[PDB]
Amino acid sequence: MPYWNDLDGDSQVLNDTDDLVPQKINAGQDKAVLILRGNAWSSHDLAATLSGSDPMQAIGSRVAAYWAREMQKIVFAELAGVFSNDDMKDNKLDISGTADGIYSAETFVDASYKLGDHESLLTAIGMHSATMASAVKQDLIEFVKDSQSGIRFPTYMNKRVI
Amino acid sequence: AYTKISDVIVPELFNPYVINTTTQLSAFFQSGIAATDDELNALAKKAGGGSTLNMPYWNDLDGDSQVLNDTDDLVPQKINAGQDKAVLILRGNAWSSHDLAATLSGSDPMQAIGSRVAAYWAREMQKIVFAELAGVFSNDDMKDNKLDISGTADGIYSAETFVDASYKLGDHESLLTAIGMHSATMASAVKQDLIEFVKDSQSGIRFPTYMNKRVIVDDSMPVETLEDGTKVFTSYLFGAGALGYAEGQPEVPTETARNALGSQDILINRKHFVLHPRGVKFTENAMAGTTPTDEELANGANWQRVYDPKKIRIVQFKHRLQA
Amino acid sequence: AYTKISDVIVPELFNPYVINTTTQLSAFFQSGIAATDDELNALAKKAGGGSTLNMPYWNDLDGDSQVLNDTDDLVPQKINAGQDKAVLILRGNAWSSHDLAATLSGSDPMQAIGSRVAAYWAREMQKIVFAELAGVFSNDDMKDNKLDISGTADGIYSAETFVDASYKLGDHESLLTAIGMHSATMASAVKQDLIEFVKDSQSGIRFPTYMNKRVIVDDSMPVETLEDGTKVFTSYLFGAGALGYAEGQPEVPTETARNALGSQDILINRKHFVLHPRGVKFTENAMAGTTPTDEELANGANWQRVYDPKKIRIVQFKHRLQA
Repeated sequence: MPYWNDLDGDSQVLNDTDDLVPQKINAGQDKAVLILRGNAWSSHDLAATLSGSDPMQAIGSRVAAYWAREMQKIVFAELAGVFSNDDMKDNKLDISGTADGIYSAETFVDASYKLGDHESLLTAIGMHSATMASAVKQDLIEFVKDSQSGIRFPTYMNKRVI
Repeated sequence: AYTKISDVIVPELFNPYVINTTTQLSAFFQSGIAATDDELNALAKKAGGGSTLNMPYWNDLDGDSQVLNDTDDLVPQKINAGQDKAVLILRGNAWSSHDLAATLSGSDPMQAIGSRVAAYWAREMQKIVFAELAGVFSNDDMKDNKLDISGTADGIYSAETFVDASYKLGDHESLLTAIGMHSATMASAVKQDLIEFVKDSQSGIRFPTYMNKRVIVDDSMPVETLEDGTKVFTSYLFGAGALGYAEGQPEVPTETARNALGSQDILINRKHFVLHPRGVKFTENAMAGTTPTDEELANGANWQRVYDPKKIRIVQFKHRLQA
Repeated sequence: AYTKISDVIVPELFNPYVINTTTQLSAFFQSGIAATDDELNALAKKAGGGSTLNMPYWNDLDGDSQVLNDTDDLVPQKINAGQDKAVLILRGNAWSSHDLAATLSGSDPMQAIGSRVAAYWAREMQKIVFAELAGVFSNDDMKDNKLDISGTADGIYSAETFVDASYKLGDHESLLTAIGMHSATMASAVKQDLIEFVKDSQSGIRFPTYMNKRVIVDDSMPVETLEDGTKVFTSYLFGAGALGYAEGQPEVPTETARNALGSQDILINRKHFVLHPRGVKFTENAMAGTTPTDEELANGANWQRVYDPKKIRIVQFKHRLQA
């Protein structure tokens, strides 16, 4: 992968009676892997002419939307791979299990600030329906109807929600 | 590889660009100075190199009136004189890269590596001055009028103690502007108070505000620890207008050179600058050197101030973080 | 002092000349192929490198023949499984001079310095080879069926035992091309058999020949000794046709620098290549690095392979010299 950055290990005092030395740069050690998939499906035949229509057309015009749910099907699995079983990522997961805390108004703040200096590097919030129900009972989720015309892209705190 | 403005090293067309972008991008700013007194110029540029000068001042006449009464006479009175100092510091570092990587990512030379190094020093000052206050202004009886703490496990940092600290300058108010803030605090702030997102730049969003102030999110802060997991934070508050600095010039601001027997090529920067609060005077005691000063021993001990009380202007309060 | 296509370093007109002259001069050749796959070019020339990409094997034969008929299917041409890897190596050196003028550097700097380089830098190639090839058979079981001995107290190395080795290539006989050797053997040869200096080109000179083959001679081959003061020789036999190699290039194949306080100037070459048997995959086990490896480590251990028996193609036999 083509990674880049600059900063390292600073700084140093300029004086005679010394030499500076350099400091090494993190290289492109980021690594990924190609994946490939596919499948196929047949028809019947005499069933086609005997049924009063053609299965081949309907199936063939439904092929496109099939691959979406595949793509999602990979991605969810994979992220669920990164964060599991690794103490090396642990700073990015926050477990409220053990039966207290509801997701309102606080633990949300914990999430959005768990990146200490950098805030507002986040935009959209993934959500399950029943949750945002429990939100709209209590929470302030506010409806900005802006795109003309659409209803509606909800928002919590300078974010988007999906 | 390419035109290689730095790798074929055009020293012009480059160094001014880097310095200026370094100035604007980093903030702070402002808050602190832009274009301090030429005093720091005469300290920075050649000729008459450092280390630092000493500049004097005349405090104002003062005293009671006298009973004006005949069959007696008056007696005259006098003026005094006083001292002030600054310091001068030098910095530099290298870069170990292989031109393969540097212009690998870099490619088009102009914006890339320049923008980077700019962003670099931008953080460097933010480290150095913020370290400069650290020990000094906190350790003395001499500033204590500017330090109050709610610490020792009753205090909340909200909505009151903030005010009182902000009035620790009794007569002089509304000269204060920026609030230095470590993250976890302002987390506790958004958790409670009204801290109000204000959009100035049209259209851009936005610098946060508390009360007619500009809060500043800053990564590197002091922090300490006691036993029992209890924590203590600092979070300076000044927005004084200002500190001061002037850039000055070295010789050879940009140098490009390579090594035959191994395979490398490296960069260097090595800039001068002069920065110090005015503010307390600087002295020389029980330190190594010289010059420049240091980092550690450029903080740990031994500063001495004379004005005193007002127009410093900085105040600190160590507070515990909200439950 | 001179035209100095190297000292004022014109990168054109030189490096290609070097590489070509290198290919013509040193041999082998053949034996080993020239111009291997360019996937190796992807190995040296970016991208795709890293640890060494795999080379396919190619021939038309499947089970010839099959019965032309009716009422019977033919069944297709199938590719048996396989996989392999390799190494990729990076070498170079420097050279010294002095300012007291050992010069000249005649009317042809090009061919002079270029060829005088080509000699050396071509010559190390075969040393790297035999060094490496000493590793497969060193002590390993999985090649055992490709080693043979008539040795231990009776063998003459003439006219028969060689025919045994000629069986040892499993499927393919009369694919032999070249014969590894050490001198004392071919001395005994000159005493016995018809080994015949044969002018190849008319008139161009010339390869010593056993039977329509090009014999190769070098002083470094394994020579060990039992008790009873008698000697054992190795003398590999391959003539596979072939091994393979391809180049790629670093950046700056030619560089010129000087020293200041001392009085000197220096040259360097540093080119890379990929060469090995195919043959065995190359794995990292108990082997330092990385990468490339070594001479020693290129000996010690850790070569494991998949074919098995055929298209190797190399055979060794240890035997007593004529007595």
